This record gives sequence, structure tokens and C-alpha cells, in this order.
Amino acid sequence: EADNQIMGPSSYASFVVRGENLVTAVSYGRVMRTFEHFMARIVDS
Amino acid sequence: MKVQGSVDRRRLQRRIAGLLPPPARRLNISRGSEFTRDVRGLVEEHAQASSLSAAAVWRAGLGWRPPVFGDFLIHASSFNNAEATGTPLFQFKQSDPFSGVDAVFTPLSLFILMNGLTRMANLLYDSPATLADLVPDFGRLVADRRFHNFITPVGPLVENIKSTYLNKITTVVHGPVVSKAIPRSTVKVTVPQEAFVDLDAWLSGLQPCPADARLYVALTYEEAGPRFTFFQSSRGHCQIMNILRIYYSPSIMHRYAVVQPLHIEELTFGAVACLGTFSATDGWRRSAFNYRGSSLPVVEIDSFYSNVSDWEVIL
Amino acid sequence: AAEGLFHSFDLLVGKDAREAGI
Amino acid sequence: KFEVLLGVYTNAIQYVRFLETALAVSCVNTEFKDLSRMTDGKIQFRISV
Repeated sequence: EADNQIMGPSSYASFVVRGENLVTAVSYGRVMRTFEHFMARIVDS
Repeated sequence: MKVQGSVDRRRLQRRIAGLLPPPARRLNISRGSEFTRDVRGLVEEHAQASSLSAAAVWRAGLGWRPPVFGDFLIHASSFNNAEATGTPLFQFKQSDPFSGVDAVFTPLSLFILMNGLTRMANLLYDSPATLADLVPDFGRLVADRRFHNFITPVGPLVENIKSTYLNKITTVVHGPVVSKAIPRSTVKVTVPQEAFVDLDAWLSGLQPCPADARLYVALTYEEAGPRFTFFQSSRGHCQIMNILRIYYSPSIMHRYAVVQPLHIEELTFGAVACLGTFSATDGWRRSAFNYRGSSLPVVEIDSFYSNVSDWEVIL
Repeated sequence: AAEGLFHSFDLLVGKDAREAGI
Repeated sequence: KFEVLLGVYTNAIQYVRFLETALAVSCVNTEFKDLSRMTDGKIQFRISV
């Protein structure tokens, strides 16, 4: 056998509710930054 | 200066809060501390439920009614995958091999074996020769009139896990019909509207109305083959048989030719069983099947408590 | 299957919002 | 008073956990407190090609 044992989790996974966070500081600078980031992930690695 | 009204909500909230039963004890095995805490609660509850010494340890102040589930395995030809949930089914006994198939039967399958509703049954079963293979002595057991002893009622089905050849089936035997997958969602029971005779209206001071109305099942050997009938009545086990014999008398008159003077094994005209009990003063509901060639009108009855009975001779 | 309602938010399994999770 | 020793042997049993066998490689396990919340019990997959 290769490496003789497998590494895994130790307790059943739970679900996280992280859908909404936007209640803080709607502003132009963060808007531009978010658009730049979410469009730049396509091409860049 | 509002009136305050005539009734008080504090009383209702208090008495209903008193009426609520305590919650079930979840046990949390994945986490250690939650497990330990629930075990502490368990030992305290046993100390609180079994010691005659104290009075608050007396908890019995202020029913378990699911059905008894029984699982049967059947071939995928002897059962349509589409047939509705809750139709009463009747079972047959194999001689040597029983594990292979149970060969549970449906009323339309009985109508097919016995030879509108005919066309629906053929659109369910075009080539029902397996149906003839399930009972080898059908032509023998119509004459030996032992056909009813082997057809044992099983009642409504809840679930059927679907496989290529075998089918997994869960059947309500005794108790009210109920499901399992969820907090016990209920079902209802369906019987075709034709080939069903309402014997409370067939003869129709004031006749009294009982609480509970029962459904019976009977099997008759006429010269036009055998046939099955289910009866919605309410009066009594001692009167339903008499009224049924009075009903069948015009069909009984025809059996003078078929009966054998020498061999007395064929004489019985039929047998009656009692399947279950439902609410009277309501009636039943009308619906059609939704299959490809579905034209049969069907009665469906709520609140079915399945209490199956045996076949009793009538003549 | 519950046609007329609003979609409020999403629970996630696996801490990744991609289509791989349920 | 003191008496004779007694010869006793207690078996040793290995206890199992589901997450601790290799079978948990095929599955994806999560903790759902009450299954009565899942009433519909149907999941719709939206596959894009």
C-alpha cells in the first residue's frame, strides 16, 4: 500500500448561511472594487 | 376606554400551555458534552417517573395509533407501477416456493382473472397470462370453491419501492392507515365505483344512525363465473348477511342446474368478510383514475381503520 | 413546487457556493 | 478471611464509527437536526452544458 492511511474529517459537516451580508456601507469605491474583482477572476489564475 | 371584551385571552393561553405535552428527548451522540447532558436528563426523568415516594414524581396525568406495517415482495408484472396508493390488495399462497414472489393481487387483477372497466383493466394488463400462471388451479379452484380460503385480504398499500422484477410493498394490516416517511401523513382507500353496491340504499319509525360504518367483502360463484363485491353498510354483522342473501336471491335462483346432487363440494354461494370501519354521516368521494386509458369512476373513503375479518359462508 | 414565493437566501454545504454543493 | 483467587478472562471488543471506516469516502455527510423539515423531499438539479 502507498502511504498506508487516509486523512479525513472528524465530525459531520454543518451548513453555513452566508447568502446575504450587504447591510453595511453601500458606497462607490467598494462597488468599483467588487466589479473589478468578480470580472477579473475569469481570465486571471 | 376600550370595552376589554367578554372573554379573556390569558385564560386560554394558560390552559392551552398546560395542555401541551412535554417534548421528546433528543439524544446528541456526535458531541460529547451534549451526550452527557442528555444522559443526565434521562436519569433524572427515570428518577421522576418511578418513585412512589413523591407526588410530582407522578406524571401519568393526561393514543398510540399508527398501523402495523407488513412488507410483501412481488413481481413487477403482477403489479402496475402506476396503480394508486391505498387500494386494498388481496394475497395468495404459494405451495413450495414463497420467497420468489408473494403474488399479491389487486381488484382489477381479480376482474381480469375471473373474466368499460374491462377496457381499463386490459389497458393496465394486455397480456395477463402471468396472472394465470400465478394461480395454476384457477380452473380447478373455481369448481372446488376453495378460492376464498386462499385469497386473504391484506388491505391498503402505503409504499412500493420500485425495482426491475421485484417490488417492495408496505401494507396496512391492523389500525388506521398511515404513512412513515414524514410525521405520519395519512392516506385514503379507493374502490371502483362500478361493481360496488351500497346496501344501505338498496332498500330505500326513522332508522337509527350508528357512529361507525363498515365495509364488507364477498365472493360469489355465479354461472357467469366468480365475482367479488364490497359492501358499505352500517347495521350489524348479524343483519348484513341476511340482507345480502336477500340481495343475491335472484342470482341464487339460477344455480339449480350447476349444483351436483352427488358431490356436495360446490354448493356454497359465497363468503363474506369485514375489512374495516370508517366514519358514517359523511358518504364517500368520486374520482376517476388518471392513467392512459382511464375511464373508471372510483369511490374513495376517508378514515379507514383496517380490521380484517375471515370469510363466512352464506347461502 | 412552490411556484409563487420569494427566494430569500441559501444554505450551503462544503463552504463553496459553486454548483457542486447541495 | 482471604480466599482463593479466581480465573477470569474478559473479551476485548473493537467498537466502530461510521466516519472512521473507509466507506465514508463515497458519501458526503451533513447534520440535519430534524428530518421533518424536509417534507417535500424532492431536489431539482439545474445542469448546464
